[PDB]
Amino acid sequence: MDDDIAALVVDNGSGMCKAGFAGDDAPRAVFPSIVGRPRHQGVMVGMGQKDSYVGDEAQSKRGILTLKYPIEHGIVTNWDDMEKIWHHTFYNELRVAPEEHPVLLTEAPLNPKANREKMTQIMFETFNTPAMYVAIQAVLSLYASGRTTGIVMDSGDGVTHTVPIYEGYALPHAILRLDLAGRDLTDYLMKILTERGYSFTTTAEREIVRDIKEKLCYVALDFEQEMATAASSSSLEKSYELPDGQVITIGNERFRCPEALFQPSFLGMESCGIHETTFNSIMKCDVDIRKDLYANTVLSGGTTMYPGIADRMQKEITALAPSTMKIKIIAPPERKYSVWIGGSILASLSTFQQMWISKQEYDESGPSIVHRKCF
Amino acid sequence: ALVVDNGSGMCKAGFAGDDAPRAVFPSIVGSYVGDEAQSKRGILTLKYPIEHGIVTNWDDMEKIWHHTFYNELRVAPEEHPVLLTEAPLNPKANREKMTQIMFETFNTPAMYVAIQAVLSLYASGRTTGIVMDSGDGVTHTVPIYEGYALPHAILRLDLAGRDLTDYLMKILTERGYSFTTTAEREIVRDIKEKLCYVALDFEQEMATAASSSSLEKSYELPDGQVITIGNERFRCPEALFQPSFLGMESCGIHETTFNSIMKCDVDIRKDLYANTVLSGGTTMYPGIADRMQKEITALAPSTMKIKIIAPPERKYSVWIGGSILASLSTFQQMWISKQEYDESGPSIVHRKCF
Amino acid sequence: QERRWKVAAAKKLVRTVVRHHEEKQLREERGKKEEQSRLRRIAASTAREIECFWSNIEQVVEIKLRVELEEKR
Repeated sequence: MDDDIAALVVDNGSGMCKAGFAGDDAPRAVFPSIVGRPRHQGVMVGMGQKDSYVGDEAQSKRGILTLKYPIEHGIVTNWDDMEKIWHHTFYNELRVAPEEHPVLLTEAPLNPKANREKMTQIMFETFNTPAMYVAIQAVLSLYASGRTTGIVMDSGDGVTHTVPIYEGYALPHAILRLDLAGRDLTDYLMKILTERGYSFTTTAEREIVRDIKEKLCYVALDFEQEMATAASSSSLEKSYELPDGQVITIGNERFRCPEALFQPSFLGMESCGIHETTFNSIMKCDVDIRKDLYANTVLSGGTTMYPGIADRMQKEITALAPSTMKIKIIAPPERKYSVWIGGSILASLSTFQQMWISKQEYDESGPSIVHRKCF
Repeated sequence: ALVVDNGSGMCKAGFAGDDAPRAVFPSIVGSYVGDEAQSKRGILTLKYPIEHGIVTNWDDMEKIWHHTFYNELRVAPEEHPVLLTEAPLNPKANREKMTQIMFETFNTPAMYVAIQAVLSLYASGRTTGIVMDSGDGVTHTVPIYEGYALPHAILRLDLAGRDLTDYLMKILTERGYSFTTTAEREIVRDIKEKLCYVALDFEQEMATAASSSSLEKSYELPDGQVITIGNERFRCPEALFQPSFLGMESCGIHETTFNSIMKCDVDIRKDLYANTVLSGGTTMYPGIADRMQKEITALAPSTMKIKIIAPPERKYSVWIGGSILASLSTFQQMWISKQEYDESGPSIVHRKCF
Repeated sequence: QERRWKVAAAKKLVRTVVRHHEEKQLREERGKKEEQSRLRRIAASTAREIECFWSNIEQVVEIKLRVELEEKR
């Protein structure tokens, strides 16, 4: 289609949302597409009360506003929220008509077909778009890395999944859903910190702790080395004073949390770990292809920016898999933007308009044709 | 091609190749027919041409078939073949009367007559088996070997849904709720079809009902009044297995099935035990298949392998088998033609149909 | 002879009926497996195009780096 028209790319991730235009090697402006509402309505009357707050309006007053994920476990809770988000993005943030530019939506794996028919009908009736195509986030994330063979071990902010793909052959039967992700372990960290006497209730404090973890905490390649360093040295250990004047001392939690990411035995409950889930997912595939899947293990995801993660994955693969076979791990800095890059390259295709569902095809075949064409 | 299953209570009519009937209506006549007769019963007195699977008034049956063609299906019968069904052990003159009526009154180009149990066997996809066909007016057990019904082994039981509805009326009146009129009969029939079930162990279920309210369920009348049903949920279907509740000196459906099996040759009984298929609207109660499995296992040798076949669509198995049969290419040679009738008479149906 | 014809015709009718039942199962299982195979093909077509594009950008990157950065920019 026409090169001058840039198809809209919106990827509503768990912890973030990315927007941009085709032809760019990275997103331009990144803002989370999440809605933060007051705990009780009517408290803030007189300051311009609004039914919903999206973007900078919710981010600025985050300290007294609860953060809520509209998508929980890849399930939609209130369609009006994403209707409002799409309207605000098109008409205010971007100031473009969705009817004039194509729009590409992304869905989580194992989505029920009822929800697919529902959002198909929604944006075909309300917005009157000319075409619709849907692509899974994980497969685009793997393809943007630059290899079509491997397994995606993406531990999201709210949900964990393992998507084994063999030379473009996605395996929905092999995709495993696990309710053990960063949310549960972060809640556990906050719970033990509160039990320790350090209280953290405001969402601004939560984001401050998250930023401190992202910028300072690093994955422990060797637990005993960390114990020896902590017992012998205190250079790596620091005390941080919050902006509000509170004094807090952070001890072993800084490197116990990354240990909790890969070893959930700290909680003391008998449940399968994320590495065990990925191992079981790999076992479901054919025995012969396990060699080349291990040889092309790719790390990607919208919540994998933990420093030192690649060395830990190398250690775990060396411990589990045989060492006689070569292992290479490719973790680009823009692995978080891999799904965005996938959407961007798919948006810049003139030959792919045949794969796009035309308005004639949709009107003839109903919303269910999206289940046939889109994966 | 048309398939018309004019059973005891309800007439199912439709086209061959379809997966279910297009028209279902009561087999009654006042000149009004079906729902028109049932709604307008204050004007004309009602009549059943079929009594226990056997036609007893052909002038009314002509009216029923005329309603089936020209009102329900809305087709000219002279342009379609018509597959009809008859109860087992039908008198041979009734076949002749049916053929005469079809060819002379309605001017069909071709027709056929089939046994209902054999059509149920076709619907269940079996070559050999025994069919327990329990309708609204009569119950039969028909052993079939390689598609051939064995007439000497067929047994008739004069027990069906109408008797169960009357017994439900009786026991509900014993509880206290009065149901006497034909208007109340449809209400009690709805209660039967909605709430009744077959208990796996009758005595233990009765003790549970006596000692607790776990089995009770409420029902709402069309008047808005609300009642409660207790052990009547499973006392009424139990009359199939214990006809003495109805004051009948007869064996149950399980014993009838076993006896009909034992009237057959010893070689084929293993196939009949393993392909006992249930058919008819009276077999639609929950739990009946497991109860029949238990009861026939109690009677049969331990070496035999009992299997009860109860499809969810078993209230239209006869019509489904007719639709299957009439659509086959191999069957098209088996139609009775108009010329064959004109040259041979009504006795052609005995030549061609089995 | 009428008895023998009746039993033979009944046998043939049941055999054709069960064959009709079985052919529907074979048809539906082959159809859904063909649907899954077409899913397997169309899903991997996108990966095929993406890896061909990646080969293309790798090739043009190499040829651009050649000739000493293309006469040094």
